[PDB]
Order: sequence, then structure tokens, then C-alpha cells
Amino acid sequence: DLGKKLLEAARAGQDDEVRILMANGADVNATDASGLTPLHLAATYGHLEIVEVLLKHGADVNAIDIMGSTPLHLAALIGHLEIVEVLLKHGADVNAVDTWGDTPLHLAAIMGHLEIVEVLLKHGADVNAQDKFGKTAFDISIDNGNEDLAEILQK
Amino acid sequence: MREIVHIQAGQCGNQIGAKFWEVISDEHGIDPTGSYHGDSDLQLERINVYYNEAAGNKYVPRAILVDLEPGTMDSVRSGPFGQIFRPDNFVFGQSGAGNNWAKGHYTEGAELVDSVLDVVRKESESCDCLQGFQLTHSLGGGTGSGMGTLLISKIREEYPDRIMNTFSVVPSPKVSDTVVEPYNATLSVHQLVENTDETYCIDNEALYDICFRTLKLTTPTYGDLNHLVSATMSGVTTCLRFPGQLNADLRKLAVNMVPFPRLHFFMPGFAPLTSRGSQQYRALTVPELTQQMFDAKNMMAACDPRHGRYLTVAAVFRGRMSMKEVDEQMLNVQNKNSSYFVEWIPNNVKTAVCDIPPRGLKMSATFIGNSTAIQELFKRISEQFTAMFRRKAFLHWYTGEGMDEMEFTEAESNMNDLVSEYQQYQDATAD
Amino acid sequence: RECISIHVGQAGVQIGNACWELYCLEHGIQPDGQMPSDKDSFNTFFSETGAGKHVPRAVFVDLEPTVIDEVRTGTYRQLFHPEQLITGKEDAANNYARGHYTIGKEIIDLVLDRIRKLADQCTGLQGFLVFHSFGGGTGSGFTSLLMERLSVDYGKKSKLEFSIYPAPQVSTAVVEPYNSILTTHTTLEHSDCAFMVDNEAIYDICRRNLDIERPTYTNLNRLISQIVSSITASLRFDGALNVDLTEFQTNLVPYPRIHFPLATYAPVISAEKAYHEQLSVAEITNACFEPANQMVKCDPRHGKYMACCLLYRGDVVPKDVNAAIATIKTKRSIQFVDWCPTGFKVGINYQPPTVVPGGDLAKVQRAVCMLSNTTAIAEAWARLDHKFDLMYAKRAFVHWYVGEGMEEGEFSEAREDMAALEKDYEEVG
Ligand SMILES: Nc1nc2c(ncn2[C@@H]2O[C@H](COP(=O)(O)OP(=O)(O)OP(=O)(O)O)[C@@H](O)[C@H]2O)c(=O)[nH]1
Ligand SMILES: Nc1nc2c(ncn2[C@@H]2O[C@H](COP(=O)(O)OP(=O)(O)OP(=O)(O)O)[C@@H](O)[C@H]2O)c(=O)[nH]1
Ligand SMILES: COc1ccc(-c2oc3cc(O)cc(O)c3c(=O)c2OC)cc1O
Ligand SMILES: [Mg+2]
Ligand SMILES: [Mg+2]
Repeated sequence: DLGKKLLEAARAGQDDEVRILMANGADVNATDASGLTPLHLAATYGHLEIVEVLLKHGADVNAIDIMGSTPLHLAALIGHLEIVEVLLKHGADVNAVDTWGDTPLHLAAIMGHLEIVEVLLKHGADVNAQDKFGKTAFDISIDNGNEDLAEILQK
Repeated sequence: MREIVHIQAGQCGNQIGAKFWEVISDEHGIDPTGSYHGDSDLQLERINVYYNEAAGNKYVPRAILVDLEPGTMDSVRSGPFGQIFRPDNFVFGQSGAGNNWAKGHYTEGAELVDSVLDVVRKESESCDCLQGFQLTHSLGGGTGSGMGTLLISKIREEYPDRIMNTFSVVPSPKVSDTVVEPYNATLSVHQLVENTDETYCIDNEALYDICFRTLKLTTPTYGDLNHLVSATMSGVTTCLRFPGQLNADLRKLAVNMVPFPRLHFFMPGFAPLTSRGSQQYRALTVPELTQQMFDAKNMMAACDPRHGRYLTVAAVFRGRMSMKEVDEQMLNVQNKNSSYFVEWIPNNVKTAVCDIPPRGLKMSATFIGNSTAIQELFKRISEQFTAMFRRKAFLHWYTGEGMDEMEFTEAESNMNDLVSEYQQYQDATAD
Repeated sequence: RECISIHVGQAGVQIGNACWELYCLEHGIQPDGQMPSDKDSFNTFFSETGAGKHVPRAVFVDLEPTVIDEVRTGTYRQLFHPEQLITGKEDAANNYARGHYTIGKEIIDLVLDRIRKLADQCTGLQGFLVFHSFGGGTGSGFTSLLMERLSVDYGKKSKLEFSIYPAPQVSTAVVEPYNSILTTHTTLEHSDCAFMVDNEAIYDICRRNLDIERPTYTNLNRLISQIVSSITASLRFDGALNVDLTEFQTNLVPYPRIHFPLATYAPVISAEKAYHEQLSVAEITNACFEPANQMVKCDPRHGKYMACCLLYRGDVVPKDVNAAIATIKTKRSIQFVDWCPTGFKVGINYQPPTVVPGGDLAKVQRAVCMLSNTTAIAEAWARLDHKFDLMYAKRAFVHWYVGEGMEEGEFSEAREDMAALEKDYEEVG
């Protein structure tokens, strides 16, 4: 099964291995047991070149795993700015909501990825989006005393 | 109760540890070769707390230097005081831990811990009356955090009636945007809650904020941050290093600052806040020193004390100043801010005064608070921990070291229990 | 009939220093023990060697060496038996439990054996005077351990305390209320008479009578030793009042549990007023009923008297004392319990009081210490008990004691004893 091998090559950052598997029919939209796709894993682990190649060959930019996480959620959580940009250019849903009520904006705010917060805002991130406890990204910045983040979120 | 054994683990631990020894060596008139060139006998009365006396009136730090990463060895030795440390007290591994708590606590770190314990035992056995240990480390890395907490637990086993005190540097995205740091810190706090008697919370979030917003340093460096840390570490150990009517030692500090065993995480603060190589006609009055010491902007943990309540406070004034004026200012702050101090611990703010100011200042004040507001620091780390853990990012780095996924849930639960306990005593009334 | 003084912990040791310094001056004894003047009732407090050296019947004990090392190297380095200056290496860390159980246990047998050496030199040992703080871990915990052991080893001997009652102005630990209640509970049955010394009362007197803005321990201790000396003078000189330890109890303690007399001393005059007009017997006697001159803060007008002794020193004619007393029993609302003689016992020592060079007090021609047992001293217990209650309701700091060989029920047991003591005073009052 070339799907499980593509999932592993995407996570590991094995560019050539990714190219070969797709050339032999590997399912670009294969899922692991939790619903993660090669694009999820390459976005999580920071493999920008594999992200771009997957998006060139039919990857669903907005696929969700079993917890509602999209690739943009994971890129924003881990802090891969260039990958965030590529995903948005290819149609990523800037306001996708996962099973915890989090948007990519929530996750970039929590982890202090301020440059990514700015990019998400510029692409229409919803400042009024509440997680399951009622918190927006701005609420998190106030509760946290993160003055740099709060300034950014008031623009 | 004389000697303290000092341990420094990991990059952060050794870097702030080296600065500590530079700063207090200068205060005690000790030069980089170990000779005493001071002109006051107050400098020598308690020199034995931190230094061993060796051949020919030369003083050697009772300090053990640990790191899985060998390059830290060289950085310390190349420092001004790098040649003062006992060469046999350098205990270093082959490869670092790569920000992996599991490697520090369970694999690489556990392979080296016994060699550290051997040097600790040697330093401990030569002490007249050992009072306990102080450890400098970060919680965001792998060595200082993972191996640091393993060391603590092992020392705990060998020396159960000795106090364990830590200077623990808490991580911040503002200083290191490396996203496994909440994992390492939360796993570490789990350990520190059970195994240390007193912890100074040195928050890189606060240190950055002070440098960037108060000192106007557009791109703070570790040296900018550590300048604040060494001022703090000197201030909070002043009562241990110079004779004082307060009879200060690590156990009395614990007895008077820690009303509940787990709630032993202190918010330190310091005034005046300065940038290095930036003298100013300071000459802070006693009223300015007192107000700044209680100001949220002067805290080394990123918490607003006005959001919680002080269980206990110690305030150490250094320099030549009116004792009466200090007494009046200290009573003022408690009478105005009355609602911020718990009413069920009478006389819970202590004042100490040391004649000798730190280098470069005529007046100085150091704050040690046991404040329920510190829950804001643990809630910040907890929220980042939870954001990562809910998506299970990079968990395989940890379980791949034999670590189990239930230790993550247990650590997160214990730290949230800690937050609930602070809130409990924050809301308690004397009724 | 000899008396042995025992000084425990920093406060006890430093106050003992001041007392014995004053004692030597009062008896004409030099710092090396030599006494030309003569070579007597001072033998109750000083033994005599074959070389004519007069040595205090005194033991100093501390769990760390800092303060006793000062005695070993100071002015009186040669006065005391060197083996009666006893130190461990690690103090009680402000923790009653460490002083009584975990650390104090390591040295208690040495202390008892060294005391036995002094006792064996006595032909009619009366008992012990024990100096110690309430607030320290050694002063509280080791003292109660020592008092427990002394009761077993010297069942017939009297034991008197001078106890330093804590004040926030000069306190050292937040847990001093706990240590105070714990040592009072466990020492109550082993002590026959205890003179509490309220650091806040002494602090106030230094501030307003001696014009010392921020009094040090040295200021406090010189004033305390003056008062202690006026209390023990009857044991060291000829006199008709309080001539042995048993009589202290007979005169000042009607029931064993309410054995805390109040000391009031006058006059306290700044050494800068070296030409002050001399105060009369009537004036210094009236000052004994001003709460501002008391050694413990409380209001005897809110209580009832059970005993009252007036100890005069100096140029004091007995008829003037009687006339001064007569005035007091009239102009004053001074209420005795109905079961006690409404009489005042009077001793007069005709030597003028001594003041130590370096002291803060002016020499005076006449002085007086009144020792009264008044129910109003229960106000001092209530202040302590309330501070205890605030912290104990939350179990604040209790884990430090439970970790050091003590059971948590000892807290409640001690506090119930204090409640019973407060009730003892109410029932008499
Ligand atoms: N304040 C301050 N923080 C530091 C310093 N050095 C590292 N840190 C912080 O410490 C954390 C990283 O831990 P390190 O000490 O570098 O890692 P380690 O203890 O050597 O363990 P390894 O992962 O094996 O390298 C991050 O939060 C850094 O921001 C320092 O010199 N001063
Ligand atoms: N009047 C007076 N009070 C003192 C003196 N020294 C300490 N105190 C008081 O005693 C209490 C502290 O107890 P200490 O006697 O110093 O402590 P300790 O008995 O040595 O016990 P540890 O040090 O805890 O082992 C506080 O209330 C102090 O204010 C003194 O020299 N004179
Ligand atoms: C609630 O009141 C109190 C608060 C603190 C303290 C105290 O503070 C210290 C500060 C230091 O920087 C170093 C110390 O060694 C000590 C210390 O040993 C100590 O206890 C003896 C005592 C109190 O009664
Ligand atoms: Mg490192
Ligand atoms: Mg002591």
C-alpha cells in the first residue's frame, strides 16, 4: 500500500520518496488512523517543498482529521510561516473550526506566533470566533497579558 | 546551617549560573583566581556559604557544572571566572538532549546522573553543616528540565533533611519560538511541585517584557535577560551571604515563605530595573524603592500581583538608608494595599536590610512574593501545553524514549490542580 | 541555697549576657570573676573557686553557635564555666518541632549532664531560672523539652521562667504564634512561675522613655536585664521578701496554672537626663499602676488582682512606702479578688540601683519593681491565641511541624489548653 508509505515520507520530509510514490499511484489523500493526510503531516513537520508538491497533485487543502484539524490549523500551531502562506494561497479556509472550537488564529495566538497571527488577520481571520469556552483570540491575549498580541489583534 | 551546594544544569542553567558566580564573587571581593581583594570583613564572614577555602587563602565555588552537551563546558571556561571552578566538578555528556525532556530525564540524562551524584556526594561530605542545595536550570529545554528534575529527585533520596531550592527559568514564545517547550516545562513543573522546597520563578516572558518595553531594548539578548536574572539572584541570596539579624538560611526561608508544601513557587522582583552599561543618577528614595518593588512591572514572573493575594512576602533592602523610613514605607504599602495581603497570616511581610549595596548602586531592593497570582504563569504554560497535546504534535519524540503518554496527562492534571489550589487560597477569607 | 540560671536560644542567651553583666556590677565582681570588695547571699548565684574566682551558676545553650560564640570571645570570655556554654551546629529553623524533637534531641543529654555537674556542686539547690523566647524554634521547642526533663530529674525543685513574648516590630518568623502556643502548652505543668516579657512593651518604653527611635536588641536587653535584676535581687541579697524560689510561688501564684505575674518598673529615664529631678517614693509607686510602664501590654483596670509585691531599691524610707500605698488603695480603682488579702507585700533593698556603662538609663536614687498577678494578663494570651487561630484555621505552615516529628493533634491539644487557660482567668475574674 503506497498510501501508508506516502504518509511516512510526507512526515519524514523525504521529497524524492514523495515524488516516486505519487508517480506510482500513491493516494495523495490517504489518511492514517486519525484522519491525517500527507498534507497534514508535511504541514505539521515543516516540509514546505512537500506541501507545495502535494498541493500541485490534488491534495485537499482543507481536509480534516478526526479532531477537525485542517493543515492550516497545524501549520499555525507549530509556527511554519511559509507553509501558512502557501496553504492560504491554495485556498485554505482561514476560519476553519476544529472540535475544540479553535481556529488557526486561536492556535497562532496561543503559541505566540505573532507574524502568523498578522498573516491570518490579513486573510480575514475572524476576531469574533469563539472556542468552546467562549474565548476569542483577543480574549486569550487579554487573559494572558500578551500586550504585543493584543495590539496586533486590535488593527 | 552553613554550606550551600550549587548545581547548574544545561545551557540556561550554566549561563545564569556563571553570571551568579561573577556577581557574588565581585560582592565578596573574590577575583577570578580565587584570591580575596576586598576591603571589608563583612565580605568574608559568610564566604563559606558559597565557597570552599583551599590552599593559600584561595576560595573555590561549591559549584557543580552539568550538561549533556559538551560545548557548554568550553563556554563556561572561556568566561571571566571560568578557571575558578574545580575542574573535577565539570560533569558533561557526549550529545545534548535536543530539547527532549525524555532524553534528559530517562535516557541520555539518566546515563550521566550517577557521575553528577558522585561529585555532589564529594562536595556534601566535606561540608561542616550542609543546609541544602540550589539548582539553576531552564524548564523549556531537555537537559536542565529533564535531567535537572531527575537530579533533584535523586538528591532528594540521598539527602532527605536538606532543603532543595531552584532558580527555574520558565519558557516564553517571545524568547524561543520552539513549540515543545510547554511540554518540557509542564513535565518539569510536575516534578518541581513534589520534589523542591522553594522555587524562584524566573519567567523569560517577564524578562523579555522588561527589556523590550521598560528598558527600550528593541532586540533583547540572553545577556540582557541574564542581567536581570543575576541582579535578582544576588538580591534573593543577600541574606544568606552577609550576616543579618534575620538569621537567614534556606530552611528558615522555607518555613516563613511556604504555608502549604506545594505552593512554593516565588515571584521575584527587583528595583531599580537597569540595562547594563547604562548608569543613571539613580539615587532612588526609599519610597521609590518600596513602590517599585511591589509594581507588576518589576516582577520577574509575568503575573500581575494585583490579580491575586500575597500569602507571604520578603523584601530585602540593600544600601545605606534610614531603617525608620523603610519601616514607615513598608507599613504604608500594607495599609494602602491591605486587600492584597491575606488576613489569615498575620505579620506576613518581612523586611531585611543589608548595609552593602550591589555593584554600581547606592540603593536597591529585592522582592520575594508567595502570591496566588503566580497561577497566571502556570495557566499560560498550561494553555500552550494543552494546545499542543490535543493535536499530539511531536509526542513520538517522547514516547519513542520509552516515556508513556499518561505521564503527559498526569503532568497537565497536576499543574491544573496547582492552579486550583492557588485560586482556593486566593478566595479564602478569615471570616 | 543555690539557684541555677539556664539560657536557651538567641533571646535567652543575649538576655542572660545582659543580666550577668549587671549582676557582676551589683556584687562588685570583675569580668574575670575576681571580687576584692569582700569574699554572703550572692553565693546563691555565684560559686567560688579555690583561687577566689566567682563563677555564675549559669548554663547557656543554643542549637547553633553564633550567639554563644560571642560570649566565648567577649568581655566575659573568662566569667563562665566554658563547659556550661553549649552549642550545636544547626538551629531549629524557627520550628518548635525541630527544637523539641528532631534537632534538640541530639544535644539534650549533654545539656542535662552539664546541668548535673552544676547541681552536684550545690548543698541546697533551690531550682532553676530559665530564659528563652516564645518565638524561636530553640527558645520554644528545646525549652519545653528541657523543662520536661528537668521535672523528671529534679522533681522537688522550683522552676522559674523569663519568657520573651513576640512582637511584630522585631519578630523573625511568621510562625512565632504557633511556637508560642506549643511551648506554653507543654511547659505549663513544669513551670512554677513565669515572667513574660512583651517585646512590644519593652520596645514602646525604649521609644518614649529613652528617646530611641528604632530600638535594637541591645537597647531592649539592657532594659530587660534591669527589670530581671530587680526581680532576682531578693535571691542574691539580704531581704525579707521573695527570699527563695518557693516564696515567689507563695506570694505571686495562688493556683499552679495561673502562674504568670505582671512586672511593672519605674522609673525609666534617659541617660541624657543626668540631672533630672529625683522622683519620690509616691511618684515611682504611682507609676507602677500606669500601663505604659508594664513589661506586658494589657490593662489591669480591666482585671482583678490576686497578689501584689513591691520591690524597692535605694533611698526609700518605709513610712513613705506605707503612705504611698495608702494613697493607692484610695484614689485608685484597684480591685482584688475577694479571696485574697487586699494587702501589698513590700521589700526594700537600700542599695541604689546599678546601671551598666553603655546603658541607656540614667542613674536614679530610688526605683521599684511591682510584681502583680492580675487577670488582665489574659489579654496577652488572647492576642496570641487569635493569631494562632487565623493561621491554624487554614492549617497554614502546619506541614513544617508534622514533617519534624510532631503530630497534628498536638496543635489542637495545645490550643484547647490555651482556651482552658483563658477560661481560668475569666473564672477568677
Ligand atoms: N533567561 C535565559 N534563558 C535561557 C538562556 N539560555 C537558554 N534559555 C532558555 O532555556 C530554554 C531552552 O533550554 P536550554 O537550557 O537551552 O536547553 P538545555 O537545558 O541545555 O537542554 P537541551 O535541550 O539538551 O539543549 C529556552 O526557553 C530558552 O529561551 C539564558 O542564557 N538566559
Ligand atoms: N528581647 C529580645 N528578643 C529577642 C532577642 N533575640 C531574638 N529575640 C526574639 O526572639 C524571637 C526569635 O527567637 P530566637 O530566640 O532568636 O530564636 P532561637 O531561640 O535561637 O530559635 P531558632 O533560631 O529558631 O533555632 C523573636 O520574637 C525575636 O524578636 C534578643 O536579644 N532580645
Ligand atoms: C512572613 O515573614 C517572613 C518572611 C521571610 C523570612 C525569611 O526570608 C529570607 C529571604 C531571603 O532572600 C533569604 C533567606 O534566607 C530568608 C530567610 O531565611 C527567612 O526566614 C528566616 C522570614 C519571615 O518571618
Ligand atoms: Mg543545550
Ligand atoms: Mg537561633
